[PDB]
Amino acid sequence: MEMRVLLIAGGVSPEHEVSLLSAEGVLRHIPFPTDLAVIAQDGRWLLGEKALTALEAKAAPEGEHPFPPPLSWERYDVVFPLLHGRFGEDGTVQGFLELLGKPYVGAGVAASALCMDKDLSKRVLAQAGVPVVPWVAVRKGEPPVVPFDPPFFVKPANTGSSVGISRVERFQDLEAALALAFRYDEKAVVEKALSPVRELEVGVLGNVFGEASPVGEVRYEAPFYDYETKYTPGRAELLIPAPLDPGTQETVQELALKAYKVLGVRGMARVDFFLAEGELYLNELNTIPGFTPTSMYPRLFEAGGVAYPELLRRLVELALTHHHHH
Amino acid sequence: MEMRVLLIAGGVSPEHEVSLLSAEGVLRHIPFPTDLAVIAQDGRWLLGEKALTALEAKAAPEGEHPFPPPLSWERYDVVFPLLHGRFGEDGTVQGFLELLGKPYVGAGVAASALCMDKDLSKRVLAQAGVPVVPWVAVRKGEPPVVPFDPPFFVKPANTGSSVGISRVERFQDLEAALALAFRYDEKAVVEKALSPVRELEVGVLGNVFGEASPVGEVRYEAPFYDYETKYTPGRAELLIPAPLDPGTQETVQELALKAYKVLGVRGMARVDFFLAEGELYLNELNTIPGFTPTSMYPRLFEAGGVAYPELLRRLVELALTHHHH
Ligand SMILES: Nc1ncnc2c1ncn2[C@@H]1O[C@H](COP(=O)(O)OP(=O)(O)OP(=O)(O)O)[C@@H](O)[C@H]1O
Ligand SMILES: Nc1ncnc2c1ncn2[C@@H]1O[C@H](COP(=O)(O)OP(=O)(O)OP(=O)(O)O)[C@@H](O)[C@H]1O
Ligand SMILES: [Cs+]
Ligand SMILES: [Cs+]
Ligand SMILES: [Cs+]
Ligand SMILES: [Cs+]
Ligand SMILES: [Mg+2]
Ligand SMILES: [Mg+2]
Ligand SMILES: [Mg+2]
Ligand SMILES: [Mg+2]
Repeated sequence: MEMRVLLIAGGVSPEHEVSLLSAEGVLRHIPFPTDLAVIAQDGRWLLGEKALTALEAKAAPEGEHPFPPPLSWERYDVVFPLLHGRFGEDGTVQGFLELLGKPYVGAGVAASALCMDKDLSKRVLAQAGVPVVPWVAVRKGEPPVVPFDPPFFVKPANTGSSVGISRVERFQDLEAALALAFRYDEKAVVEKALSPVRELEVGVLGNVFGEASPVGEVRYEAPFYDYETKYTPGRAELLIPAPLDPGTQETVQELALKAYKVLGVRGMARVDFFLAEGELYLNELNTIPGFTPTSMYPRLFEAGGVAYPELLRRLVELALTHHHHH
Repeated sequence: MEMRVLLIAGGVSPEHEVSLLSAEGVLRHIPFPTDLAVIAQDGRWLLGEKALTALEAKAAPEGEHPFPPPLSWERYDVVFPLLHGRFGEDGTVQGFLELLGKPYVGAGVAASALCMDKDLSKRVLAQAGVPVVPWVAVRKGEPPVVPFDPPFFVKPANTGSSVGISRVERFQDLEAALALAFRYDEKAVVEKALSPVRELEVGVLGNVFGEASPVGEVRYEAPFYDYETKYTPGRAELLIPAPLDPGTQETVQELALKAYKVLGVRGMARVDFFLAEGELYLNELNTIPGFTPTSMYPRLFEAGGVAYPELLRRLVELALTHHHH
């Protein structure tokens, strides 16, 4: 096999360990020769055996090479940026790879930045006619103006793995929840809490003609789908396909493929939905979904007849068929 | 306090020559020690004296160092990216500076990529309640669907300096206008042409919560505010403050700062407006406006009491206020 892929995992985001968990899942199944590069939590890079060493530790606090790393970029045909969250999924790493001229897996700069921002993405989706949960954006220092009644969900505008997210019951608790989210981002969203709710997720694969995976449902007993529930094995109940009627599942896939085109995503995406009182709401769209043992995106496509190595192979091919079209 | 600025100009976008003119304006008024780095049209970088030599030539087709350049970044305290257009104003260069850790003038990755897309910005601004011109997006290869009557304006979605823009009077001319636009971007926008139209411009300075300049109005005798009109001296008149009705100036400034806040722009932006039949429309936000001799952003704030050196001082200063957060 002549194809050579550079996998980049880790990062300075709070999802650093999740990224390393995703690297292990991709390295186990990718059918091409693949080297790993790890971004440590201090921003410095680890290469070669030191990157594989940090992968066994499932955490990399300190690195060796400051950015830009002395990496032989001409060795690799495709770069796989497996960096969840800030400085990896928000367009920053994508912009660096665009200047290197390398083909890379996943969405481009604008689509990565647009989808990581829980406020700007909802504005675009609401403008295209996609149903979303009522919300408002709160900037740091600016007092909150919430035109709907609690319960709320307070999130950092650019977050992942449910980090910094709080379920708020009384308006008294809003200022403390906003202060937690402001630890992770200068901007936060306050969303109306759907109670009760079912959580549905669909994977999308493709550049121009994206195709949807079967609809899956996630169930749990924690207050919400939080960090511990997402990544502790066995804590989350992953139901594929979702025990819904076919009509709702078809509508979920229709909405996912539409949001995929509206937001300009290419490569891949996991689209999360809320089902409450028969009404569908698009929650978010993740351009670099997790590939951890408890993650949903790889399982969603295996049920659809696309095995784990076939999914990763099509991700790498899509990065090349997009690059050739300039 | 020590302050050494690295100025980056040139670039691979069609506005390459315009960027070098902006660098000459910035270097003539910036109050800090400032080195120049030139990105040639081939993507390779020119450093030091070769960057100054290419500045005198007003064009740099070929460069020396492939990306990333062997630049001594540690020598500089703020990076001033002055690259108009794609690969400079659209978040790509900003992402490299973020990973670099050096503070930089202007909008971040998200705000740059959003303002540089004439379709994405209009989607966000229309949802936020900002009035915008009726528009539609066309992808290269897809057949267009323009649900409104001509005249149109056809634009590359990522264009600047009126490059690739056509005024379309007949439907039989749409195909040629799209083929022209698709030379510069894989996505194009088709907008309902306002005729007649007055053009208003207002500058913003600040991080997210901006400070608005006086409103200025551009006059010209060309068919539209095209490339030759934008950069040939004397072809464009700037009337400050714009001859506007009571409260109309305030409304323009309110919309400018509102779009600035929604999109979360940092540093600066020039916000362009259309005035047609008493109605206001938001045209675009340019995060890296021109600093060329005929550009309006320094003149808008000069009329507001912020001189050219003070304007550049606050821009460098705002880059550190965000970085120190
Ligand atoms: N409006 C809401 N109503 C009910 N529950 C919500 C709402 N918003 C968020 N939640 C709960 O909080 C969890 C996290 O929400 P969200 O998907 O925004 O977090 P995230 O970190 O972006 O997720 P991911 O890890 O997929 O990126 C959801 O799985 C859901 O269970
Ligand atoms: N919808 C419209 N109706 C009427 N005139 C228009 C319209 N769109 C563009 N124009 C004319 O074309 C010119 C350029 O439009 P636009 O500002 O979109 O180009 P640009 O390349 O973004 O300009 P800049 O150099 O400010 O970036 C405008 O100044 C205006 O004169
Ligand atoms: Cs996201
Ligand atoms: Cs809203
Ligand atoms: Cs713009
Ligand atoms: Cs539209
Ligand atoms: Mg998410
Ligand atoms: Mg989620
Ligand atoms: Mg512009
Ligand atoms: Mg303009």
